[PDB]
Amino acid sequence: GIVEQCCTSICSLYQLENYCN
Amino acid sequence: GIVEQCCTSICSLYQLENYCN
Amino acid sequence: GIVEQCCTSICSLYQLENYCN
Amino acid sequence: GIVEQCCTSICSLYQLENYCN
Amino acid sequence: GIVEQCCTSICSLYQLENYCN
Amino acid sequence: GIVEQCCTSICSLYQLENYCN
Amino acid sequence: FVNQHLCGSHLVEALYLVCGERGFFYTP
Amino acid sequence: FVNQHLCGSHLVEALYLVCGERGFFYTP
Amino acid sequence: FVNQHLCGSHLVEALYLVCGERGFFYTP
Amino acid sequence: FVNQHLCGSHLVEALYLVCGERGFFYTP
Amino acid sequence: FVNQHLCGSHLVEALYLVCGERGFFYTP
Amino acid sequence: FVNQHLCGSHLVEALYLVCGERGFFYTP
Ligand SMILES: Oc1cccc(O)c1
Ligand SMILES: Oc1cccc(O)c1
Ligand SMILES: Oc1cccc(O)c1
Ligand SMILES: Oc1cccc(O)c1
Ligand SMILES: Oc1cccc(O)c1
Ligand SMILES: Oc1cccc(O)c1
Ligand SMILES: [Cl-]
Ligand SMILES: [Cl-]
Ligand code: NA
Ligand code: NA
Ligand SMILES: [Zn+2]
Ligand SMILES: [Zn+2]
Repeated sequence: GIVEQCCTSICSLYQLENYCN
Repeated sequence: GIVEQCCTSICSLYQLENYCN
Repeated sequence: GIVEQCCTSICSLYQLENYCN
Repeated sequence: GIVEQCCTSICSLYQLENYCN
Repeated sequence: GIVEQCCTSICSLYQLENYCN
Repeated sequence: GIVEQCCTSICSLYQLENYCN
Repeated sequence: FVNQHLCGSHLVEALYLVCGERGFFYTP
Repeated sequence: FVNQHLCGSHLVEALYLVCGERGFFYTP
Repeated sequence: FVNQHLCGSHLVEALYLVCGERGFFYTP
Repeated sequence: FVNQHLCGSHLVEALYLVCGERGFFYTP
Repeated sequence: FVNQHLCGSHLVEALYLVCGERGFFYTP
Repeated sequence: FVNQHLCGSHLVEALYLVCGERGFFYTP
């Protein structure tokens, strides 16, 4: 999930966008 | 939505809980 | 205190209420 | 108090120090 | 930079002021 | 400046990007 | 619309804390 | 885990900004 | 009042920063 | 310690939210 | 003006996110 | 690199408050 993906490596804006509706 | 409900008059923790999954 | 209890493991809002006045 | 003084006009960090312990 | 200087040991307000315009 | 541009109307990501180095 | 934008930021932080493990839906 | 808890707080703020009017679902 | 609620959130953050080890009370 | 410093910032925010009108002391 | 002061706080967080490794200059 | 990312967010907020009218330069 988002914590696994983005809390050990920085997520880019595009990666963060993944979690938008 | 939550913005309409909660951005003029303070929503309690109880009220906010309604938006949890 | 609060740092030892809550910076070392997650304290919920319920648990944090114990640190209120 | 702090709301009347600082939510109605900007209080600097220097000014806010007056509300510390 | 500031991240290297300030993200392990706490920078004081005085230290932070060095990065103001 | 940014306050004039973005505090009376919401700035988009592109508008915010204007202020990046 | 900026005031609502700022409020929303605080709302999502409050929901984060209130909802904990369950998470939440932010649908504007 | 507190590190993850603090990370999550920042993630929800970032999603708020990135997602705009789309909104988002937050789940840990 | 939401305006006071949001103001106070930022006030607490500022007090945390400036008050250092001495700390502060938030009361209102 | 920066880790404690960042933790405390989030703790104050949570206390502000949950403590309502009663408020809180932050001391550490 | 407090509204602008609170707005600015959110603007700097947004710039932090949007600008990434470029960084930014903040001036009111 | 996430820890530094989170720290930076707090740094920019602190600079916002410390620097006030002057603003600041965030150059990572
Ligand atoms: O990977 C992350 C974690 C937290 C905030 C963010 O913008 C990115
Ligand atoms: O009504 C609100 C608005 C923003 C934050 C909060 O905790 C409550
Ligand atoms: O255990 C914690 C630590 C920091 C913020 C919080 O809401 C809970
Ligand atoms: O006057 C104020 C109000 C809120 C936060 C702050 O730093 C100053
Ligand atoms: O060294 C630091 C890091 C983050 C915030 C701050 O006020 C100081
Ligand atoms: O116009 C604005 C004001 C504050 C934050 C933001 O993302 C946009
Ligand atoms: Cl953090
Ligand atoms: Cl605000
Ligand atoms: Na998606
Ligand atoms: Na630019
Ligand atoms: Zn943080
Ligand atoms: Zn705010």
